[PDB]
Amino acid sequence: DWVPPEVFDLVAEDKARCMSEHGTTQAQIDDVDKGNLVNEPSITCYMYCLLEAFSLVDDEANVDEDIMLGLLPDQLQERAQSVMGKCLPTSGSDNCNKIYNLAKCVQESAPDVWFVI
Ligand SMILES: CC(=O)CCCCC/C=C\C(=O)O
Ligand SMILES: [Cl-]
Repeated sequence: DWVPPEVFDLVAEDKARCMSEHGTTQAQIDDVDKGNLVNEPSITCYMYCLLEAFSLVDDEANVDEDIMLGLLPDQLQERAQSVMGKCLPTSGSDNCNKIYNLAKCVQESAPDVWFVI
């Protein structure tokens, strides 16, 4: 669980662009999924890049919560909305680092569900 496999097809093109743009390796992504976050631009800008690709964030890494909730499964919307109370607004020294700070907040608040694609 829980991401439907269809989402991997849907993000494939943007994922390859984002990894190429930022020098991201799958190993870095697999490590964020296992809960290990580091402030490395190659992974933090990748997370911003992918989020942007789907209008989840804007040009200053403000999260669009309406879009985020509508995109999440109908079950998680409870948790989600609660974690956005704690973790939004995003904060940091640049768009990438604002997403690093977000990621570790959400990792921390919901390890059960936490995931990056
Ligand atoms: C890096 C990460 O997990 C966030 C990407 C979210 C993309 C979801 C896009 C479309 C959908 O879920 O239909
Ligand atoms: Cl700021």
